Amino acid sequence: MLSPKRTRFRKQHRGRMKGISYRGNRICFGRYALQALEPAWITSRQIEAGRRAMTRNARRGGKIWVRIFPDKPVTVRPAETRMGSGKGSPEYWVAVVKPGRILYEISGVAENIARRAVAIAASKMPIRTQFIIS
Amino acid sequence: DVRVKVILECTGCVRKSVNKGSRGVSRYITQKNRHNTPSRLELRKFCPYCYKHTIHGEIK
Amino acid sequence: AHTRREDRTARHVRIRKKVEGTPERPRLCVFRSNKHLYVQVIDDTKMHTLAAASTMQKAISENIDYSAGPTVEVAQKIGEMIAKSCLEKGITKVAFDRGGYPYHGRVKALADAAREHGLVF
Amino acid sequence: KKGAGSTKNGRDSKGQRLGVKIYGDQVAKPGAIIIRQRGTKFHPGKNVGIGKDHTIFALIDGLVKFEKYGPDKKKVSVYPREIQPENPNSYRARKRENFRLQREKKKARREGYS
Amino acid sequence: ATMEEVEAEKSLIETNTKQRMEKTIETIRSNFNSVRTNRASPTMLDRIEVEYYGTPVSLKSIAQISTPDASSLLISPYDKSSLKAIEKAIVTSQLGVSPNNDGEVIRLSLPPLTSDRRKELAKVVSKLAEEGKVAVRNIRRDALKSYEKLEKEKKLSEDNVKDLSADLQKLTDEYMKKVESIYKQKEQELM
RNA sequence: GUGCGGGCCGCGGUACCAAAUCGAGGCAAACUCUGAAUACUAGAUAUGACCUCCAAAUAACAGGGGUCAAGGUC
RNA sequence: CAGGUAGACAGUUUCUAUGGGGCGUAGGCCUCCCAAAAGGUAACGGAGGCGUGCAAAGGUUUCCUCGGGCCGGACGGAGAUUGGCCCUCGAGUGCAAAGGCAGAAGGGAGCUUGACUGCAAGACCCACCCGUCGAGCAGGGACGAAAGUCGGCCUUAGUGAUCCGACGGUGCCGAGUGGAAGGGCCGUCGCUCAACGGAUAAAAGUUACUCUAGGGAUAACAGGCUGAUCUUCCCCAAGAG
RNA sequence: UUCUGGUGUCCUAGGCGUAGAGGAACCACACCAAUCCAUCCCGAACUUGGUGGUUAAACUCUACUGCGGUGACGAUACUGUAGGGGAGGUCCUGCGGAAAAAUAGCUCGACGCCAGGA
Ligand SMILES: [Mg+2]
Ligand SMILES: [Mg+2]
Ligand SMILES: [Mg+2]
Ligand SMILES: [Mg+2]
Ligand SMILES: [Mg+2]
Ligand SMILES: [Mg+2]
Ligand SMILES: [Mg+2]
Ligand SMILES: [Mg+2]
Ligand SMILES: [Mg+2]
Ligand SMILES: [Mg+2]
Ligand SMILES: [Mg+2]
Ligand SMILES: [Mg+2]
Ligand SMILES: [Mg+2]
Ligand SMILES: [Mg+2]
Ligand SMILES: [Mg+2]
Ligand SMILES: [Mg+2]
Ligand SMILES: [Mg+2]
Ligand SMILES: [Mg+2]
Ligand SMILES: [Mg+2]
Ligand SMILES: [Mg+2]
Ligand SMILES: [Zn+2]
Repeated sequence: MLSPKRTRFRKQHRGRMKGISYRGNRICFGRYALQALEPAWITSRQIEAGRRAMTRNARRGGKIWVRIFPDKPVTVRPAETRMGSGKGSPEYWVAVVKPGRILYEISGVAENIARRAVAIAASKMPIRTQFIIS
Repeated sequence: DVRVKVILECTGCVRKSVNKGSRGVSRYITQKNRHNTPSRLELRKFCPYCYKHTIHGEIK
Repeated sequence: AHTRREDRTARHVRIRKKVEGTPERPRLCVFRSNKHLYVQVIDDTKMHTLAAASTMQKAISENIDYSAGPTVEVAQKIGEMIAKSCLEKGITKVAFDRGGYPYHGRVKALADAAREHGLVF
Repeated sequence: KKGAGSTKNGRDSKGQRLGVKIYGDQVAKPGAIIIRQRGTKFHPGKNVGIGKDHTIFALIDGLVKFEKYGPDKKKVSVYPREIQPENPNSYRARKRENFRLQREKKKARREGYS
Repeated sequence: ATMEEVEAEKSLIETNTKQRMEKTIETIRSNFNSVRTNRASPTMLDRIEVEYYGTPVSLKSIAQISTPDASSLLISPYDKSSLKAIEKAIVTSQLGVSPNNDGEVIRLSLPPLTSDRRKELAKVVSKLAEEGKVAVRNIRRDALKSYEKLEKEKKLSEDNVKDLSADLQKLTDEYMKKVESIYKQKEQELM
């Protein structure tokens, strides 16, 4: 589970996932990538599964890069408590993802191995994605 | 009660003055610490009755 | 580190943010070099110099004669001629800018000699 | 059912009504307050004073002006204005006098009817 | 009773439990292994010592322990003079086995499982599980008192105690299932 | 990538250990080298409608007179 | 007559907010965010602080610049003290935060008490009561050669209305008159009245033996909304087999 | 009208760095002395009074775009307003307004007053 070992503040607002990323949608590292197409939240557990599913498949020298880090808390109140009485404590961490933001990068393998492994990790995500060439 | 408010009385004013100008005594009030200033606190301040600045000293 | 010329300019700006030349009380500033004195009288609102008195003037260069640098006696002459040059213009009040240098010394003699007659400062 | 738990928060001070009171190209009387601020976000310029709380106040009657006090700072000044009046031919002047005329003529018809 | 106080009072009391629960589950497992239900014995012969030139020394240092079969054991003594000393210690230890000799080595033969033994032995297995459950219930019994002691001292609320107490039972009940799980696998060993 | 100190095998050598910096690349209500649209404040400009008509009784929208409606402060 | 002394007896009090009430937590003031580019703006919303301190850490005049990194040098080492170089506001400003301040509002030195008296045009703020800035005038003064500056502190929390009382002063009144008692006036002091716009100088609990007036504005049962949770399926397939 | 020095205002803040120029005058440094004055020690600085050696350092002038500073048009994001999709997250259209960033490009200041010199 990726998360900061330190934060200036332990709690933040929900936010607002409007627009599309015009910055983190270039393939600098790696040859083939995974590009998103919908705005949604992405947790550390999801990235952990997508990494292992992508890494466990590409045995032969498959190098991986994760272009996303959560750096956002998510609070949940204690179970079966009434409203009010403050804000709940953080439980897990979330990554804000918009259409265009690249999820992963792959190198050192063929395109057939990429489409076969990239598709498996996309099955783990909560959104629709696409395969990119560069 | 380390800090305390101190009362300053004019040295030169007299009680029950029979003058025509003005009758009374000048008296200010200020802050003053005891440990940082164990001595008295005398200062040359204005006196409306004496028509000049005079040394106002601690009454107590 | 800082040199004499740099520290001099700093001492002149800290003074200038208080004194200000006006039509009613112009600004009298002094500049002493290693071999000459120099004086100006300025109305800062108009950015114009009304009067001046230098060591290089003919009416006084023939009179005084210094070998190394201008002495206290020289400053007494500069304060005298500038005063007569001010009263003819029709001004008496003035603000004294000491040019960043200390008041003690030749600067005092220039002010006193100029304050000795005519001017009010 | 289960319970709840209080917080260690809840404190906040009310708005102290800071900010600009008079803007540029607007009249300002002597002693009138232009800015109520904490620090010198704006410095004092010409024909203007400064207070204990860095409160900038005018000294004469004129219009406010904002300048830059160096590369990356700003100040305030109050220069005198002109004395140009309005012509009687303005849409505002003709309309203003129209009320005064109709108000008197309608009055004249009130007592002048019977 | 601020939230920072509830977390601290929860952290102090709870860690004393978990650190105490692990001690019980560790020692309870040792109580099962001491029953010695004739499965395999590389361990039984370890605690028996023997005399070798005026030195009490364990059997492990004097000879090797090899298990050619689950219901037997072979001892290969390097010294024939030390062979008889091994036979003395096993009998004086009163383990419940009749050692034999073939002139070179010592062979044990664990007896079979009888019906009378299985029932009397099964009573011991259940008895140890009872001693494990009461050990947990004493910890539930000790933890809830401390929450009540904080309540009487007006450092917690009635609302906080009912939440911690109800949440503390969930912790202990998890450790309870470890007691039956160790008991289930053991009851299979009786057959 | 460079690898400060050292751990590693070591009188000083080397794969592996991270105190800074470089390049590439991200995030932030309580970060900002920058920075809108609206809003706010003030000022300036401008024929609201109808009737009767100066003239012609076309046009132009052109004057005068009259009537009505409409905004705020204390 | 006075002192002490049994709820034996009497008359009464025993706050409110609250995603029902209670147990808890909180109650006033200051700073940032939420607050949506004027101002203002709620929640048991997120972060922290105040109930002071200084006789200089005030006023005035005047001279200076911190901090970091590298290098050199006995004890001395990463780091005391000292010299120099480089970047330049990254320090510091009694304390929380924001904003501001670099020849400075920061850091020293000399003299000093304006940490004044009597005022005050005109403004900001705004239910009310409060609160804030302030040119300028007289008086008598400090610093400075002078021009000029000073009506406490770089700014914003460090605080409490009224009634009553107390101390000092006073050219006021003085129950027939003269005095006096007493009172007024001016200057100031006295409440963690913190439940902080303070119901009294003075006040806690219990009721299942109970009662009245009301409320679906407000809980428990059920219905309904929601679907965290629960139940029942589907997608990917690392592996077991 | 120019050169030197002094002194300002405006300003896109006009500086760093590199390469040149300047000593007649002007500015500056260097050298010597010390009780008007000064050093929490020190004539370095500050102050008097002297010798004139030097443009070495500073400062002034001339050039540049290597850092630095400055910075678009256009397009897009965003947004007012009238509407329309999607379970929702959120998206689209018409009219009007319109960036930041980057790049091109600009930038080694502009204008006054006094004295002296030509
Ligand atoms: Mg606020
Ligand atoms: Mg009773
Ligand atoms: Mg009693
Ligand atoms: Mg009654
Ligand atoms: Mg209540
Ligand atoms: Mg707004
Ligand atoms: Mg606002
Ligand atoms: Mg609130
Ligand atoms: Mg700082
Ligand atoms: Mg200072
Ligand atoms: Mg009487
Ligand atoms: Mg008075
Ligand atoms: Mg209240
Ligand atoms: Mg009963
Ligand atoms: Mg009964
Ligand atoms: Mg209802
Ligand atoms: Mg129920
Ligand atoms: Mg219900
Ligand atoms: Mg454009
Ligand atoms: Mg730009
Ligand atoms: Zn007196």
